[PDB]
Amino acid sequence: KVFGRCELAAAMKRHGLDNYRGYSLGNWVCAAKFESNFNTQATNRNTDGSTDYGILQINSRWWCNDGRTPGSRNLCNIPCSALLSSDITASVNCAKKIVSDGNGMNAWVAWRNRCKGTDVQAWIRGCRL
Ligand code: NA
Repeated sequence: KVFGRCELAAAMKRHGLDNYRGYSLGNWVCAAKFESNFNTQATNRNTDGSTDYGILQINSRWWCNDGRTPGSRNLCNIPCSALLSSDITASVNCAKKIVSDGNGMNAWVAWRNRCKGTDVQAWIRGCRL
């Protein structure tokens, strides 16, 4: 599913992301935009052989099982296919683990390069929240 901006904000808020580990809701929407274009089915293969999946481009080396990533962990205890669904639950609950890990939202490179330090409340402006 390709979300609308405010539709995703609302969904993110419903799953408890607004101010999760202190990151305002706009940070999460911004990260989603630039990681996936709001497209739950987004997949991208990396040079190391891991793949990143879903709206929040969660990585196979550490967080989900895809069967083709050697020596990898599955720290979210999910098949990576769970991360492509129109229901964002598994993506959100895995992302809560990731942001907890110690580097905060810096884990999402596109957050660090395109959202960190910017006016991220613009991402939620206009929405009925
Ligand atoms: Na894995």
